[PDB]
Amino acid sequence: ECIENYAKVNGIYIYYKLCKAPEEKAKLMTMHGGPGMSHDYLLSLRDMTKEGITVLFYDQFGCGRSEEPDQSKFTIDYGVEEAEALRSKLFGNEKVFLMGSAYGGALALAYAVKYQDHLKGLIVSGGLSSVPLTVKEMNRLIDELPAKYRDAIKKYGSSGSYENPEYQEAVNYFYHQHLLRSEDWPPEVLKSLEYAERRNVYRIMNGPNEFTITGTIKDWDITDKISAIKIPTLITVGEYDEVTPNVARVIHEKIAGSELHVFRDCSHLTMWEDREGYNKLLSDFILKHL
Amino acid sequence: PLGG
Ligand code: PRO
Repeated sequence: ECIENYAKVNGIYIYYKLCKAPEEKAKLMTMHGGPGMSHDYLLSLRDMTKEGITVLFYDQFGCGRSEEPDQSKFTIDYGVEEAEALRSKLFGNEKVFLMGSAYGGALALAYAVKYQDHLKGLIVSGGLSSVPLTVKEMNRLIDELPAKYRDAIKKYGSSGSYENPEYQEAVNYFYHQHLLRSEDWPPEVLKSLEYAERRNVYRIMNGPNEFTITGTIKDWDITDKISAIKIPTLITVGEYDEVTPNVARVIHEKIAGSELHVFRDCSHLTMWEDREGYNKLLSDFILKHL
Repeated sequence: PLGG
């Protein structure tokens, strides 16, 4: 029974869901990736209110239930302000934690650099700082994939036949390899991704999909600015995550006091797979740093 | 993103 209210911010409206943890111990703000996705796939974090960890959720500009701003502010440097415009409006000046998944992590970082003065901790779940790099690394992945698909992707990809059947064939199978491990996609996620393939964001600011990043984010690469981040931090990732662990390192590398912890036998939506123990680590990370 |  989380208060799913709405909030007008920067000319446009935004939806936000937070299940106020019984005994307020820490306020963790969530940051979904994509872009163009939604928070619906990060709901599993509910197991965190138990630890008296309050958890807020929110669909970024034009994402999910929230509305899109002028197409002019279709960037990451924008999403940032939002998070703040929102946060501030939510609890004025208070010690808050952040958790960006994938893109949201990148964002999370991006935000972390400027409005760092408003942070207690920063949890990243398979995030990134240099889009180009992430991409470069995915190819490798694709390459490793079995000829049949490794060949379909490059083929139809190098032509725009993204709709092509043989293409999707790889895609789904691929997703069941770097996005979601040994299993069946849960509701929370579905609706999320479904959103992306319906909103105007993931279409313009991202690209046809995850490994076909053609949107307004391929240039982005603030790997150097992250160095500036000095507040405590946490980074996670899977052995076979679409955003390969090799990316995570860098971050962990450019930022001290970080304790990169790769999840064994886990993919991207780690917060679901070994979710059972996933939360812990985060909570463990939070609590302690108080 | 896709699915089944
Ligand atoms: O961040 C995301 O969710 C997608 C997949 C990696 C690049 N963009």
